[PDB]
Amino acid sequence: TMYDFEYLNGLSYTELTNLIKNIKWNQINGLFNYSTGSQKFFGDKNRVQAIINALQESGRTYTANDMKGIETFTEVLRAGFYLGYYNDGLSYLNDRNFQDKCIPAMIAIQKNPNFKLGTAVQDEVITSLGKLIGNASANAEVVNNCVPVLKQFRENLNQYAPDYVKGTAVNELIKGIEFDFSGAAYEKDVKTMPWYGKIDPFINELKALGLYGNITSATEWASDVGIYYLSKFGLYSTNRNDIVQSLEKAVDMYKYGKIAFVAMERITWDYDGIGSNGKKVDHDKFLDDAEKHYLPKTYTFDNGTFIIRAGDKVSEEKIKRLYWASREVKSQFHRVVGNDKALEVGNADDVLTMKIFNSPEEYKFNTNINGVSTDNGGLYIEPRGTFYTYERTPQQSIFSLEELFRHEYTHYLQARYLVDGLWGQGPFYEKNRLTWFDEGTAEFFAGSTRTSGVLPRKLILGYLAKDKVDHRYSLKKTLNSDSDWMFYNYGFAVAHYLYEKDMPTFIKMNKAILNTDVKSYDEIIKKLSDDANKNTEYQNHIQELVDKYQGAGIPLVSDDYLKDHGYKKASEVYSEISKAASLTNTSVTAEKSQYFNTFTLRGTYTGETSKGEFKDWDEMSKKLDGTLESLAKNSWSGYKTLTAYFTNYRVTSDNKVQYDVVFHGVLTDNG
Ligand SMILES: [Zn+2]
Repeated sequence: TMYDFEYLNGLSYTELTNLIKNIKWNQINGLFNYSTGSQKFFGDKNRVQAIINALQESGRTYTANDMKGIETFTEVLRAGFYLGYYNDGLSYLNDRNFQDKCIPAMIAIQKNPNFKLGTAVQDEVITSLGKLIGNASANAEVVNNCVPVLKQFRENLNQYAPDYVKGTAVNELIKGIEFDFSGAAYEKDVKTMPWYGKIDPFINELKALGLYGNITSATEWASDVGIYYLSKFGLYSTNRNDIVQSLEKAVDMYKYGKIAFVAMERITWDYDGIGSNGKKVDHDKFLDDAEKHYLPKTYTFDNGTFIIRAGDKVSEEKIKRLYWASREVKSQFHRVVGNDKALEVGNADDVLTMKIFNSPEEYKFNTNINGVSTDNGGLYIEPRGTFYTYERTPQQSIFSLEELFRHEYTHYLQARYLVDGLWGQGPFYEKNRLTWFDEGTAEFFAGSTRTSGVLPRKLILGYLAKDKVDHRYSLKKTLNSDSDWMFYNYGFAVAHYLYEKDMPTFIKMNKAILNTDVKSYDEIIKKLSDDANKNTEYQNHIQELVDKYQGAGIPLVSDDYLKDHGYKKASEVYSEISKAASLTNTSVTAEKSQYFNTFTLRGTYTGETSKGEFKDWDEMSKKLDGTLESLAKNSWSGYKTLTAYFTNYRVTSDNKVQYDVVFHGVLTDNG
């Protein structure tokens, strides 16, 4: 049955308390709602005093099987103070002096032999006590009587901590006592409190729990709680340095684990950053030492402009592969975008740092060290010109380290060579514009190859294999985002669609973004979205992409890249390349890397009379890719390392096609 609130007002306290004793809390209508009916109930100081006295007698008697309705009693009194906080009508409940009337009721539960945690009743009894203290008030004597529970919980930690019920019980108990105390001395001097200096046994009880040391995956949080609340309750111990010393030991115990960071946060936030010795601890040096631990190895490429700081367990082979993959993705990008001059002088992206943790587990600490999101596969922060990720097994993620490195590398390129101004800030963000584009063209460009342009990724086509009816975004629906997870895959679908079926629009888009021509880009999104035929054209493309899944591949860096190629005179490679790609006025720079040397060769290609920018682009591609493939037929193994692109399209006074052409490959001739 359900009991109403207007009813209870018309009862004796004797019948009311025995009624509350039998019922569960949820049966009462609008118990936390403020009404004209709930006012009269809590308005009677005698009514609530009865409920407390009933709780005190109920606390003196309760057993392992019999609740004695303590759960219900607590929640009712809790509802009172809740309403007494938000409403001027029940202001006497808000007063701390009246809340002290609950203390003998709490003590009754504590002095009862059934105060230990064991049965489902005893577990939720401690739960309801802690939840009450938060809303009511406690004193030193109430606090110190919790010690038999925390000692018991610590003594059988390995069994209890993994249990939700037993765990939550102890947590809520401490969480609640801290809650009351922290509000009780809100801006008052913490030494003026009646508990200050007497809480030693409870404060020392948190030490033992927090400094348990021999912890496992299932019990870390419990010791974590211990340390966090040791700091927060350590503000009520006369010996200040005793507490800080204990926190410092917690750092040293689990050095570079979760609790270590918590303990350090506790010293800087609660104790001003002054250690037990009396001098300021170096928070920055700790974070720096923490990073060096997880990222011990360093790999440097392109004259120290491409640095990978990686975990001790990520293969050198992978490092090398990731370097070469960046070159594959880069060249495709500059081809499509038609620019390779970085947009701004002396930015942080002048040197790209890539930090790769050993595992998702080890990746989580990145948030503590570098203060960036970790609820992701990877993350590029443009103002730092740094992007973070982790090595992964196939079972941890469907995307490999190279694949995600490639998606992220695209963002580096986008921010550097395409979108003028900082990433996320600028005209192209004042309104929602490039959300589909940034993620879309990223997944797309991650499909870069050496000689085949950009190719679909099997796993992305994998995603597209799902119910056709709705779900499949409209062209207009992709162009305009707040939506669901599939946005990256249909955003890609738009990018590939344009790349394969309508390159002019795709080039015009990129040029607009490059020239920061907001009115142009918007006109393009307009024409695409207002066109029903263009959507039908797009809807068909998705089907072709789905159809390609069977014989699709995952474009990755070839093993040929890793082969020891052998010496070839540097002059020979340049001449042979210059001749092959028909380049005039050529320069070349060389650059030292960790495992090898490399050359970037620039030049001007000038062909025959133009067929129009977009036919020209299409031909140039076929031309240049062919030059890369034919060069690879030469007996020098190092020709398979070549990547090439073309930028800055124009035509001469005689309509002859003109591009700037760039070549990049391995160099085995020294100096
Ligand atoms: Zn992305």
